[PDB]
Amino acid sequence: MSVAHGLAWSYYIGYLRLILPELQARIRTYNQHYNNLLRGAVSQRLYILLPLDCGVPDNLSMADPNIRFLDKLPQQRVYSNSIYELLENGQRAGTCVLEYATPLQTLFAMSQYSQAGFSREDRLEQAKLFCQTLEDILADAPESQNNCRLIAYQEPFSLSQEVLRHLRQEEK
Amino acid sequence: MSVAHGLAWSYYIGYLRLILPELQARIRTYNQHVSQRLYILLPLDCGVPDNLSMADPNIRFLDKLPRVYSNSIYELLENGQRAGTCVLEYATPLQTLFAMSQYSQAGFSREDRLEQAKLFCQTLEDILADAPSQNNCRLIAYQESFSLSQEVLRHLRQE
Ligand SMILES: CCn1nc(C)cc1C(=O)Nc1nc2cc(C(N)=O)cc(OC)c2n1C/C=C/Cn1c(NC(=O)c2cc(C)nn2CC)nc2cc(C(N)=O)cc(OC)c21
Repeated sequence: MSVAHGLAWSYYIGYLRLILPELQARIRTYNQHYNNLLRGAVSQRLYILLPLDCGVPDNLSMADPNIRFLDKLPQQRVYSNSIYELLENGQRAGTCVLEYATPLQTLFAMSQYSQAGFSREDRLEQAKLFCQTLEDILADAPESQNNCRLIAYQEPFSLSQEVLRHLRQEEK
Repeated sequence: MSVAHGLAWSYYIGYLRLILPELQARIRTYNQHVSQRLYILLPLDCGVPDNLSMADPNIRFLDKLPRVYSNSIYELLENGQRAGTCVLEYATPLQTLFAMSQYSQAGFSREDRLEQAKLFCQTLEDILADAPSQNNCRLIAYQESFSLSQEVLRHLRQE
């Protein structure tokens, strides 16, 4: 329905269209001049986490102990994008720029506030339609699809393995 | 109906609920070491310019109010004299409604933009009426001779 439609368009206009054109250059700059020489290159593309239950925690490292914060990307009013290391059996298995799609926090809060007239069933339906609309916007957005990946997932699960699966899919 | 609903809720959850509880203390700190309340400009035609001072010469930037949130303090001039001073800013979700009316893929008409701008104001007013936020902010809705400085001064004198 139209709630998800407006949120996906807002997320694109007010944020993704402003950060994705220069993201590739920032990632290259970090790999060439800031990344520790004993580390693997940070993967290209912004990985956007889309929990379908709209459960967006405040700390990304507290959600999963295998997602460890590493550094902030060189800055692009201003935007702070974080680089995370994904651990598998203690070893570093991948490194990427990761963050939650914040409009799903709004969908969660709307399902909690009575005045919003928004059910928990409406939340799940609108979360899926938010992902659909955002995927359609990014499919034809100039310099945005090849610079980001949408990670949609449902929970009853390892969030670190969910991100690693998408990273290995791009490599294969 | 629902585009405006989602934007008003997003503006509250992702921004106003995080800045309005501590705004009164930041305003007091500036005065001790500018009127209370955040004045949110809501142009119903969704014409949000990038520079506030360029929109009206009688609205002059004075200083920034000390996640990082930067709010700007402005002086409102009347016949050259300083007639009021307040923390002022545009409701940025109206810039999204304007852009949606411009992008073909959004399937959003200019008529849909005016309807959704009014419903955004209505939903935001209802949220703020019962948010634990109302006494720390005021909504200035207007349709653009028109003077934006006089529009803000009218609300300041009403309080
Ligand atoms: C608007 C795009 N959007 N739409 C949906 C749906 C979700 C998002 C979204 O995810 N936005 C987003 N993510 C970011 C991540 C980073 C990063 N990685 O560091 C940096 C960012 O920009 C600084 C990010 N932004 C931009 C805005 C962030 C919050 N914010 C707002 N927000 C709104 O007005 C608004 C309008 C509607 C509708 N909903 N909201 C609430 C979000 N006004 C602010 C004013 C000031 C100030 N006074 O200086 C400071 C702010 O926050 C520091 C302000």
